[PDB]
Amino acid sequence: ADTNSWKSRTIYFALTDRVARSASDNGGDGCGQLQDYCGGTFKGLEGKLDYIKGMGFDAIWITPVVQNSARGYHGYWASNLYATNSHYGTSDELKGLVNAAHGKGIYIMVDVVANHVGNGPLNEMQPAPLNQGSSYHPACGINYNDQHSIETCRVASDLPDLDTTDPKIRTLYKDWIKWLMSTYKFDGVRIDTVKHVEKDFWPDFAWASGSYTIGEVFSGDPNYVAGYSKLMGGLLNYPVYFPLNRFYQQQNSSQALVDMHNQIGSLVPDPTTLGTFLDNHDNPRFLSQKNDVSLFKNALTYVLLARGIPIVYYGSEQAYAGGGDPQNREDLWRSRFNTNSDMYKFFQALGGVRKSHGGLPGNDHVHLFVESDAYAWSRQDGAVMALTSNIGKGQQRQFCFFTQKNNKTWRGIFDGKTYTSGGDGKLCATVNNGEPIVFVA
Ligand SMILES: C[C@H]1O[C@H](O[C@H]2[C@H](O)[C@@H](O)[C@@H](O[C@H]3[C@H](O)[C@@H](O)[C@H](O)O[C@@H]3CO)O[C@@H]2CO)[C@H](O)[C@@H](O)[C@@H]1N[C@H]1C=C(CO)[C@@H](O[C@H]2O[C@H](CO)[C@@H](O[C@H]3O[C@H](C)[C@@H](N[C@H]4C=C(CO)[C@@H](O)[C@H](O)[C@H]4O)[C@H](O)[C@H]3O)[C@H](O)[C@H]2O)[C@H](O)[C@H]1O
Ligand SMILES: OC[C@H]1O[C@H](O[C@H]2[C@H](O)[C@@H](O)[C@@H](O)O[C@@H]2CO)[C@H](O)[C@@H](O)[C@@H]1O
Ligand SMILES: [Ca+2]
Repeated sequence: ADTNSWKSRTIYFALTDRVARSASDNGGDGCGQLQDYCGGTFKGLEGKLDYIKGMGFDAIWITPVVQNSARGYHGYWASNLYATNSHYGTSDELKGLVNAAHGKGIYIMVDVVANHVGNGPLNEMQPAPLNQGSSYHPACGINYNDQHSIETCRVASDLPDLDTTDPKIRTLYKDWIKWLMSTYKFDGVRIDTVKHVEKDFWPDFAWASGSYTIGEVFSGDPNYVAGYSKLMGGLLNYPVYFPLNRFYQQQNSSQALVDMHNQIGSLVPDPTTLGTFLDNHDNPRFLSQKNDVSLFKNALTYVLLARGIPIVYYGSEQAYAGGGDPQNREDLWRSRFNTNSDMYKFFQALGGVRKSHGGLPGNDHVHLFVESDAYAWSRQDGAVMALTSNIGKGQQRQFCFFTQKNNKTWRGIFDGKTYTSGGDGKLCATVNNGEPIVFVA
């Protein structure tokens, strides 16, 4: 599917090894060693498509699917591009997962790596010429202040860095992504390690995909990130990630979030193609950093209802709180896939708002109220409106703001209350327990 189709999607980002063990997995004692395979499978994820859909997601980003070197539970350590990772299942089981998702109106986005291979023996790498030393840069330690180093040095000391300027390597990866997409029928691609490969590799690779591509450029600098924005369909919104977290963890005002939202939006071709996220598999979970479910809900209100494509990290809906990798990659079966959890029902409510408004694909995010401790905005000409704050659990405040809609009525989706703006479009609302208020006409 094309960029335009993805703009209205809502993405659940899952580690395949960490969702479900089988079609019959309805929960169990968790996985003890999070640095090793926990036993999630394609067939297990297939049995959880209803669980995912029931919160309002209509797309799943899965970690890489290719055969990996030892202990590559996360998929990022390729050893054979043209074989599936047997720990998750066979090729036919991967097709069955995708086909099951398509039958339920769900897109599958596949994560891919072109920068590097795994840490297994060179002589087991496939296909040719990946088993030749000459296919790689000599090993060097990355200096993140030097772009040459970022591109030619190793992302980790044991992960050989491909010589991506070699025409033979460029054709290997183009032919491979075309085969992958044709064979398995994926709807989109997440491109790992984009800043680690020279820019002129990317357009041909992205176009070979045949679908929307979203790139990972791990940087808070919006100028740097936006320099990749014309090479692929969208980018992960790392620039917003930083001040998003600083506001909702009570570290800074909302002004830096609004500033960065405006700045990155102005620098890319189409800010509706950016992927908005609060946490992921490479950073501690929100609740590890700030143990306050009210603040998490406020932050997630931005993720779900701001401009851009929301990307929610699996386990958020069970209030997971693990810290740095691998502790942020807890299995989901320990939670027993509780569809009555507080966070599950929260995601389900915001998913219903998105569904009733077309998946909110517009470039129509109007800042309404921007203060030390509060942020409100609307979408769709005032049809949907969010008031968020960083006051925290157990706190009450009144916030009054101009809605730009005269004499208009909304319903609070959480509290059921009727909210009416005045003749001047001014609305006052009182936040309770630090919880966000979402308003729908
Ligand atoms: C992970 C991420 O790293 C890089 O991001 C950098 C970024 O480029 C930097 O600029 C900087 O970011 C700055 C930012 O620019 C600023 O604007 C902001 O203000 O501050 C931030 C933070 O300073 O830092 C980040 C993070 O370092 C890449 O650019 C990015 O693409 C990466 N994300 C991708 C990439 C990969 C690789 O495909 C995936 O990671 C996977 O592979 C790693 C490496 O194997 C694995 O790591 C875990 O397992 C390792 C084995 C373990 N290391 C142990 C092994 C040793 C010997 O072998 C010991 O030497 C070592 O001490 C041991 O700990 C790792 O610690 C452990 O994390 C991942 O699990 C695996 O997933 C990413 O997932 C993918 O999204
Ligand atoms: O509630 C204060 C103020 O917030 C908003 O103004 C933003 C503006 O939209 C941003 O572009 C940037 O300039 O930050 C301003 C706040 O410092 C509302 O737009 C405005 O109506 C309201 O009074
Ligand atoms: Ca490289």
